[PDB]
Amino acid sequence: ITAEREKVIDFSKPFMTLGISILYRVHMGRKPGYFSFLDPFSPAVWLFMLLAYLAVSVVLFLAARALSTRIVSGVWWAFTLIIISSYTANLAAFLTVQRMEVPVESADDLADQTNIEYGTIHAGSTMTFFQNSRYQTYQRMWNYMQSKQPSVFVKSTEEGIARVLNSRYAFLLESTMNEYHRRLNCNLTQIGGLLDTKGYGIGMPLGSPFRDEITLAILQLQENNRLEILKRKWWEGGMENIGGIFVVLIAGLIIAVFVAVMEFIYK
Amino acid sequence: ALSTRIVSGVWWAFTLIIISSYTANLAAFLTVQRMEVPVESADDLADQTNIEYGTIHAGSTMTFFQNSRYQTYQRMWNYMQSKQPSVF
Amino acid sequence: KSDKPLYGNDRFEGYCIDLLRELSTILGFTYEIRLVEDGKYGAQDDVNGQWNGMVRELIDHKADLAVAPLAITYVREKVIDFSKPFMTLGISILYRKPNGTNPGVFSFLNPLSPDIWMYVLLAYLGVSVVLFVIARALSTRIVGGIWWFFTLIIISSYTANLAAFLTVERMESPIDSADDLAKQTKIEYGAVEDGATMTFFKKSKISTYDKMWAFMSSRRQSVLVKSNEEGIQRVLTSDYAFLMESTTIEFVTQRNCNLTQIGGLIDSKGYGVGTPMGSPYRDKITIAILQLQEEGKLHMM
Amino acid sequence: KEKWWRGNVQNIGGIFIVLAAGLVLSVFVAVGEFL
Repeated sequence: ITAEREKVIDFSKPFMTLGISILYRVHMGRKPGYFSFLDPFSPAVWLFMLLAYLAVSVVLFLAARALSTRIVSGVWWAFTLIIISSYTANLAAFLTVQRMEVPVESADDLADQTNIEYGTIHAGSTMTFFQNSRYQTYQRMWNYMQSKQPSVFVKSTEEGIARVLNSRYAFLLESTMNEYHRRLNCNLTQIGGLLDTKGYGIGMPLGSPFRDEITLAILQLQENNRLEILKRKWWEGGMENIGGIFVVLIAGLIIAVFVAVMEFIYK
Repeated sequence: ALSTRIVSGVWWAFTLIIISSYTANLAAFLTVQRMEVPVESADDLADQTNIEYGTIHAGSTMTFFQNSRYQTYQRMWNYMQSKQPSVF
Repeated sequence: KSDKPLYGNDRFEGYCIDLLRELSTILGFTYEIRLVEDGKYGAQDDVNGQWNGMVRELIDHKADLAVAPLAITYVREKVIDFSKPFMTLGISILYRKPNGTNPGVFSFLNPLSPDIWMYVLLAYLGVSVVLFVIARALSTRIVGGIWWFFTLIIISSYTANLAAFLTVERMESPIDSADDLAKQTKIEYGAVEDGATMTFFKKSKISTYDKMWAFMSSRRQSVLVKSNEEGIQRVLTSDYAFLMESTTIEFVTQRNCNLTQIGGLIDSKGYGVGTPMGSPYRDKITIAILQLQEEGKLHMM
Repeated sequence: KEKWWRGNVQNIGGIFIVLAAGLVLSVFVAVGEFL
C-alpha cells in the first residue's frame, strides 16, 4: 500500500511491515589448512633457508679441521633471530588481517564495496524505490546499478536467489521475501537493516463501505497475537589451520626411527 | 635431578608465555598506533568524536554550510547546531 | 528549549514538530499547536467508560489533528480514526554492550583452539617417549631439531594470534536473540511493569514469550521495574536486560554507547497521526504521510 | 561532477646475505688459524 496505489482503492492498516533489505551470500570462512605452517613466508625463502641450514652444516664440518667457530655460531644466531622474528611478523599480519576485515557491512558500506555486486529484480518496485531516491547513499547505489552494466538488474526473483547463492552478486529484495528465501535455505545472510518501509496488506475498494470494519478486525488479529502465530506458521521455516605442524612432527619422528635403524645396523 | 627438572620445565613455560604475550601486546600497541588515520576526509571529519567542527559564527561559511543539501554537509550543520556548548 | 522566550509554533521542536510542519506544508493547513490537557498520551478510561487524554480530546473533537507518538491499538481505534503508521514501533531488548575484561585462567591459553594445545601436550609426551626409545648421536640431534621446530612454530603462531586478539577486539559476547534471553537465566529478562510491553509479553501466547512471562512473573517484585528511566538504570548497573519500546531503545542507544540493542522487534505496532472518528481530513493526511515516507523525508526526519 | 565523473622472498632477502658474509669471513679466519 504505497502512494499512487493509495489514491484509487482504500487499503487498510498494514498486515505485515515490509522492508528493502540486502540478501547476500554468507562469507565462506577463509581458505583453510592444513599445511598452513609455512604459509606466512614465500616458498622459495623456506627452500633457501633449508639450504642455509645445510650451509651451516658445511661450515661446521669444514671447521672440523674455538673463536673462529664461535663467530660463525654468532652469525647463525643472528640469522635465526631475524628469520623467526620475521616469521612472527608475517603470521601476525595474516591473522590480524583475516580477523580485521568487517565481513558484514552497513548499507553505505555495501555501496562502497568492490567484490560485492548490488542489484534488484530488474525494473520493478525495488528498482522504483531505489530509482527515485534522494538519499545520496541510495542515489549512488542507483548510479552503480545503472553503471556496472553487465548484470546488475537481474531479472527473476528465483534467479535473484541464483545470483545470490552462486556468485558475489547481492540481491536487494523485499524483506518478506528475504525472510522466506532466507529461512528456507540457511546459506544466505540478511545484510543491512531495513533501507525503507512500506506496509503490505488487505485493500478494499474505492472509498468503499468496508475499509473501516475490515481494518478494525485486521488490527484485532494484529494485537491478539494471532497474526504473529500465523506468520511463524506458514512463513517461518586457530586450530587445524596450524594442524600441519603436527604432521611434520610425526614425519620427523619416522625419519628419526629410520636413523635408529641406521645406527642399530652400524652396531 | 628430576625434581629440579620439573620446576625448570614450568619456569620455562612461564617465561615463554610471558615473552610471547608481551611481544603480542607491544605488537598491538604499535599496530593500532600506525593503524589510525590521523588525517581525514570531509565526511570523516563529520564522523569525528574528538575533533570539533566549527565555523566563524553566523557568516558566509555558516551560510554555505547552512543551506546545504549534501547530507554530509547537512549533518555537519546538524552537529553545528547540536553540540552548541562549544561550536561556532 | 533555548535562551530567549517564545511560545506556540516556536515552543516545540524535534521529531513530531517537523512531521507537523511538513504535513501542514503539503496539506496546506494552519499548524495551531497545543500541548495535551491531561498530559498522558491517554487510553480508554475503562472504569469511567470514556477515553482519557488525547483520545478524550479527539473524542471530544476539540483539536483537529493528533500528531504525536500515539499508538493505533485495537481498542484505541474503536473511538478514533488513525492513519497508516508514521513509524513502526515494537518491543525490543536492551542490554549492556560487551563491557571489557572477560578474563580468566583460560586467557593465558586462549588464542589457540584447545584441542591443539591438548594434542601439543600429547606430542610432548610422545616425543619424550621416542627419546626414551632412542636408548637402544644423529638420532638425538635430529629429534632435537624436529622438536625445536615444532615448538618454534607453536610459539610463533600463538604470538601472532594473541597479537590478533589484542588488535581485533570483536567482542560479540552476550546472548542475542529473544529465545536467547529467554532460555538462559543468568541474564535477568526484566521489563517496565504495567504498560505496553507488560501486556504484549503477558497477554500473548507465543512460546518464547511464554517462558518470558514465566521468568517475569517469578521475580515480579524483584525483576519488574517502575519507570522507563528506571529500566535505563537497571540495564546500566546490573545485568537487567530491559524489554522496552523500539523508539526509546533507539533514542537511548545512540545516546550512551554502553547500552545496546539486542535482536529485532519482538512484536509490532503502529504509531502515527490520527483524528476524530469521521474526520474527512484523515485519508488526506494518510495520502500525505505515505507520500512523505515515499519521499524519504520521514526517514530523513 | 560527482555523478558523471567519479567512477568506481626478496624482502628478508637482505639478512640472508648477512649469513653468507659471515660464512665467507669464517672460511677466511679458519684458513688463517690453519696457516
